[PDB]
Amino acid sequence: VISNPLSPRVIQNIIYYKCNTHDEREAVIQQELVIHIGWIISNNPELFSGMLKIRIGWIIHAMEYELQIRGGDKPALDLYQLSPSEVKQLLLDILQPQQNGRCWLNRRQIDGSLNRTPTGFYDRVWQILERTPNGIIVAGKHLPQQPTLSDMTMYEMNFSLLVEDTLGNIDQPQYRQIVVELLMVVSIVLERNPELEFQDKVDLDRLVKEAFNEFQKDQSRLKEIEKQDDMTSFYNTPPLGKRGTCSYLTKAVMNLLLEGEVKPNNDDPCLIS
Amino acid sequence: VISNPLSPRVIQNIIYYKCNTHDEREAVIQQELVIHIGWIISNNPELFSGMLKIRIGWIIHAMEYELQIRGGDKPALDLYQLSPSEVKQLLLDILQPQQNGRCWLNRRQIDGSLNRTPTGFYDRVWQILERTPNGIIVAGKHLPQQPTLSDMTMYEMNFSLLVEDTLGNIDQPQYRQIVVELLMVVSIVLERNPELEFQDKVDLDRLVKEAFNEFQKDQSRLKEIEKQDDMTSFYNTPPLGKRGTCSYLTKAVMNLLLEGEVKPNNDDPCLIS
Ligand SMILES: C/C=C(\C)CC/C=C(\C)CCC=C(C)C
Ligand SMILES: C/C=C(\C)CC/C=C(\C)CCC=C(C)C
Repeated sequence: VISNPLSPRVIQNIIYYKCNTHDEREAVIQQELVIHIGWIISNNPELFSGMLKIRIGWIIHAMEYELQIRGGDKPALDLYQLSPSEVKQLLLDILQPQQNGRCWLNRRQIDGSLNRTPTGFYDRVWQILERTPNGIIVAGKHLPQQPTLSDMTMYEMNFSLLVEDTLGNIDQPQYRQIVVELLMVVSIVLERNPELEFQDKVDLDRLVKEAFNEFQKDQSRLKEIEKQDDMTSFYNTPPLGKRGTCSYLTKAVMNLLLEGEVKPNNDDPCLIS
Repeated sequence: VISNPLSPRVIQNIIYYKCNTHDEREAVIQQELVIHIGWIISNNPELFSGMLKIRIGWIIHAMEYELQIRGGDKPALDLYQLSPSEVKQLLLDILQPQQNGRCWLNRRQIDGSLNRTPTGFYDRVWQILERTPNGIIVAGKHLPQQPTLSDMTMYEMNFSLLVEDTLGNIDQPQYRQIVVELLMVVSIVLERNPELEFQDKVDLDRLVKEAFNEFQKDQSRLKEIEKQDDMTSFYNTPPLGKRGTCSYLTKAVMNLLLEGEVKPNNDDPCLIS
């Protein structure tokens, strides 16, 4: 993670020795994307908004996948054979605001791989941590309420990096988009409903597994798909729609929240105590 | 139902011939409560707020129950042996705002029997009918969206009477308090969450049965109570608390609402969508 300005010779060890030890063709492509992304950050800064940690390896992954989705049955072209400029247009195309059209499996793989976050994701994760006593555990990482709530403020950039570190261990990029969506749903449930508050630690993976398992069960009732622990169907389901991904997650979060005390709140005092 | 001013001689048929044909000792006690309630309405009008249809037979029932809860193991005194004034103090005591202390089975039996409604119950039932296309069915009655939405306005007194007629067939008074609570919960879920809207008719009895069955299952996991279809435990559970009645009902309503389209809403357009 180059978090601070570094020398050409330190940056070179990071690319040819410290990070890429399996394929060095990756270091040339990653060097190609830093040059392309750097001018894109300078002249078109907003093609990279909602991105705070630009994972060049993950952005290259989004590009290899875009070549496969674009490719169709015909074999996908090798990003490596593509010309420096063709690699820049692939990047510019993947960075383009995902529009109505692509499979929601492709939208998720690109957004998750680019690590794009809905606006206010970081502020919304603060609001989830403020109303959760024991913290959020995602992919074996844990944002505990303290020392973060005590040492940080809502819009602190340091927090955005802690949220990004917490979601660091999410290996699969489409899972990062579902975890980013559970967190966006948990923020709407918590904000829309001010009475509910988490008792134990929120395991974002378990809320996602529970949502997929409900989807698995409901889709099974439609047509009994026999693929198991394959979330491809779940990822393709649109976020909002008749039975979309956002329903399953809201349900899971609400079952967890409702298993705990409902604090009587004064903003809209109950008409029933 | 005496909805309009009537003569002493018409009121007399209503009490000794038309309504009480099984025990006429009931007509003397009901006559006793109209005299007591009538001065209470005149001088202390708010001991009867949240009450629009004063069911004297149901209010006498609340009083016979208060004598049993007050009685303890020792046999409950016969309301009929009680002196006219002792019957007025029993009434004044049952009408007193239920305070923190009594079993939530007793709070419910008194409130349900007095037909007390949380403030704005009637306005909140309009809001449930406005966002439910095919209406609410309770105890074999149905508040359909039309002709009521078309012919009535939110604060119309005519609507309060239609809501009270719909909840008319609820024989058991504690069930009326749970149905009044499901309706209060459905109003908080619908209001807090503006995107969710009911697809089919809301059967308030089915939402209550599904909440009791979840409670039955969870309490069974604690201690396996063998009483079946006995809602006494559910009624005693406090409305809001660690696992209270309001959680089960919110859950049931949310499962029904989330089984339908989530209308994308513009007040807080989706950030992750
Ligand atoms: C962009 C995402 C949303 C607009 C959230 C959709 C809302 C729900 C699935 C129900 C939320 C319910 C609560 C009680 C908070
Ligand atoms: C007097 C009653 C209440 C204060 C309602 C309690 C709230 C819930 C049980 C959760 C509601 C959730 C929504 C998304 C509307």
